[PDB]
Amino acid sequence: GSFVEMVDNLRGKSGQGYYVEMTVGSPPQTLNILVDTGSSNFAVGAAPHPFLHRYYQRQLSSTYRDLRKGVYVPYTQGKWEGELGTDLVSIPHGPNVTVRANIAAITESDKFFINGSNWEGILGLAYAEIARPDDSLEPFFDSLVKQTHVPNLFSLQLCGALASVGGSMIIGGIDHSLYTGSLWYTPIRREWYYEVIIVRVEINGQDLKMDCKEYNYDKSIVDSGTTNLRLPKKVFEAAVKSIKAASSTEKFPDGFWLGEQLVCWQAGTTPWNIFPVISLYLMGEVTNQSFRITILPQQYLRPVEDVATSQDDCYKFAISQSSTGTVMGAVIMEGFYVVFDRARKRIGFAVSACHVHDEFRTAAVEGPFVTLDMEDCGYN
Ligand SMILES: C[C@@]1(c2cc(CNC3(C(F)(F)F)CC3)c(F)cc2F)CCSC(N)=N1
Repeated sequence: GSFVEMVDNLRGKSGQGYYVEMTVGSPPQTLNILVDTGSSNFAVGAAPHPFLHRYYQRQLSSTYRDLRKGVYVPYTQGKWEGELGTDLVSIPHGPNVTVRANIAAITESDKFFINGSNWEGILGLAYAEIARPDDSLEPFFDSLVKQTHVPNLFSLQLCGALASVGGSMIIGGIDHSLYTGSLWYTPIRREWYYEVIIVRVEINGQDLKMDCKEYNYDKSIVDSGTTNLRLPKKVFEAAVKSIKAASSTEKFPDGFWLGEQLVCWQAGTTPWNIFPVISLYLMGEVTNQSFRITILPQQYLRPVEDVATSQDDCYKFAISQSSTGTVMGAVIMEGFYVVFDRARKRIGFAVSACHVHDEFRTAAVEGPFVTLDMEDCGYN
């Protein structure tokens, strides 16, 4: 209901992610840690990489235990390698508890840390099934719940605005001051990523009319560690086609839609109203029942601040194609208060009390709707 100590416990800079302060070891070493619902390892810089403000110094911790096992973790765009151990962990602006958790001490990386960012590790909040090297490495939140009385759920309010960003991570509950209206829940299809099922997509109220299975090819997930709304290729093609149409009073280079060039307007003259809203219908809690979440151009047209060769307002098209399914990143989550109700295997959405909107349109969460054959939307 109300967890005042945890409100506003997230920080970041635009495009560089949201982080929470944590301590690791005895005595406690403070580190800023990126909050990532799209992975399941707790991995921290443990060596003086030049990009890092600080790093985990295992030699200073009396409660450090070595698992004597390494882990090599490649991504599409980078990689880290580290040494597994366990140690005492806490969240200063979180529950008043200390737990023994797995920690991967990162000892080598490439294109992982960000030059100029203020975080030096990652907190993977997803499930053991996708932990590296395998699912016997218990994720942080699983340890937290097993070792304490913290309820098995957490919620994220990501507020957006290099400008500073902020938000809240409520550990073990929900703060009803962070949202308006009602929460609506969609089932977690499988506990690996936070996988959900999209059953309908509308641009400005007009249905895309695809076989809904396409929306979830090969999965759809909710991911605080991804900035864009990523869409499967076939779906991205139809969504762009329809967004181009709704916004055809102005024209834009093909490269802009492909995220290959920015687009700029005179400071203060961005044509929000020429861009359509985007609605995702999600599978609901009941047979044949769905609800819809709606986002604005304010969410999927993102300011790019660090353009030294321009003085105008420049923006990046932040919807993009994927070959790993739909990814509801920050473009989606910044419109909503999102509740990761692990105990009940469901994800709640409500309109965020802090989301960015204008005088004509606001983000919305609405239901119930009648949607048939929603089980056919899932990819097997
Ligand atoms: C672990 C990973 C990851 C995320 C970020 C966070 N990416 C950001 C974001 F959080 F803002 F999205 C900084 C740009 C990294 F920095 C490094 C990673 F390996 C892999 C890529 S997608 C994901 N959910 N998690």
